[PDB]
Amino acid sequence: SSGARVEELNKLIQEFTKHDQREYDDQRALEIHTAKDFIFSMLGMVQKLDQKLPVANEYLLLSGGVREGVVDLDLDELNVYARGTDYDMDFTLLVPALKLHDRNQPVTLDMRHSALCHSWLSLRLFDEGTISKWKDCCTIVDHINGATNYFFSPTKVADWFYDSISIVLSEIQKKPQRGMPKVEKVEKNGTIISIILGVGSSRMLYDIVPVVSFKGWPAVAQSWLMENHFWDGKITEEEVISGFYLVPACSYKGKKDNEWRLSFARSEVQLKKCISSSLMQAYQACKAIIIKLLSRPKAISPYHLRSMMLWACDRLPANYLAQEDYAAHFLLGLIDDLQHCLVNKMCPNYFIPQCNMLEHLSEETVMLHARKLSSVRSDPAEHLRTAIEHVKAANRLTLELQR
Repeated sequence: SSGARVEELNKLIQEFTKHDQREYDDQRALEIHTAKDFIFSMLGMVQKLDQKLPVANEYLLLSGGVREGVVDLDLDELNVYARGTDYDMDFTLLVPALKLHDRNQPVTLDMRHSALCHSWLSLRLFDEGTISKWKDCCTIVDHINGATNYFFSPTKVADWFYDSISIVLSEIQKKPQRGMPKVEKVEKNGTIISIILGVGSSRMLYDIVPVVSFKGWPAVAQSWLMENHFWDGKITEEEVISGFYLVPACSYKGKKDNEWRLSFARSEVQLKKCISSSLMQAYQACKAIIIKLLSRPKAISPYHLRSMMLWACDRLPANYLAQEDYAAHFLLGLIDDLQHCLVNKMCPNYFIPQCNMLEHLSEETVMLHARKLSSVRSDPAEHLRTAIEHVKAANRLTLELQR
């Protein structure tokens, strides 16, 4: 009976959730806060070194690392960090290097050489102090006629952001080490700076990302404001559409030195309050299954799976999403969606639906993942049973170091 197959997945999804959820005691909670406090003070000292970072800055801390697909970043060409082996808890931190207003969108966002969901950032119309403050981090474009333009470069900013962190941390290393978190690793992986801190028994991974902060909602995502979504009535619209980000990632066509990617990372944090726990549990189970065998050569990012999980919140009324016994049906629905998107090489962005997030995949690689997915679809409980063992093994690796 197919009802017996549903109960088996419901049991495995519930068992997977038991070992996947992070529960910290009072000791681990202080170890995490001490590491976060050191990161925040480090960024404060980075602002004191070069007066480039804003004096009044607002960071965005997320519970997962970049390689876990928490933000729309290009996960390819990123070295792999294993939980329990290299870190015990992972985090990503968006550090705004610039703060702009809603009125500054049509005059600073240059999207004439960029695909959808991407843009250049023109600093031409800023005051002379800001232009001179970021002149070394911009792509200067001189013209025979017309004003010289300054495009905020994601590459130059990342190198400066990494050098500033390296300088601040190197000075702290000279002074005696008492009460300071032992820095396990400092690496510049593309436009991402990864720091592993050792505070007590646990190790913390922080993927710090240099970001451009914007106030208001993107003009290219205007249509997303014109339909009633699932969060309508459960959370206030002001908390969702109050701002967006520019993440240092380019499209497969754009210029790596000039192009940013629009990120709705803080809109999704507010939307997580409305997503049902059952659909969320199936998402975490589906993520632990596919990202293993669907990562090479061109990985399908967990953010691609997060978008489909978000798409499933609107196309689907709250009734079927509410009942907890339908967790197996949610996991299979995400697998069927991950099949349809691969077959047509089409995965629309949840906030900018006309943006295809799979246009960078070749026809060969997307067919290979579709054949690998058919083996997962035919036996979803077995791939989930293996994913539970990978989480239990990582939970004992972290515990062995804490013990």
